[PDB]
Amino acid sequence: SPFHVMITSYQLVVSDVAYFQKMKWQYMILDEAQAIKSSQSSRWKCLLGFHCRNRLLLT
DNA sequence: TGGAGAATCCCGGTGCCGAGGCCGCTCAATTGGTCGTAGCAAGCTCTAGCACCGCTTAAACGCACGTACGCGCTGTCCCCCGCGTTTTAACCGCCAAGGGGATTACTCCC
Repeated sequence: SPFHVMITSYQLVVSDVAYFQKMKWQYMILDEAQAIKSSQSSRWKCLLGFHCRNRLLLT
């Protein structure tokens, strides 16, 4: 495959959300998950909805 | 009439990018029922639109006839065109910036 892991910004996942939906992930890292701590944040609402089989938070 | 040569066309080849079709999904068009009302219908009023007559005289017409002006002609000259030279700035590409608008954090105030 042309990739195994994909690195991206907390900014792009909310901006390109319509492309991030329509995709399915085997594993996900959130690399400094204190970015997610506001449940009112769009980056909480969006990354929550990413179809991912197992998820990990780093903090 | 010919001719030379420039300018316009045509024929086939190359390639690139945008036109035409496929895919996922949202959300805007459709199905179903409600309820208010407006404008469709029947009816009365009398406005004002159309028709006719008779008179008046100003406005329209046919004609005479003069001369003012439209038009083809002639001459010139100046200034705008066709072509070669010189030069400048439009186009392209690539990097910078900044700005602004949406988002996210954290506190104070209610």
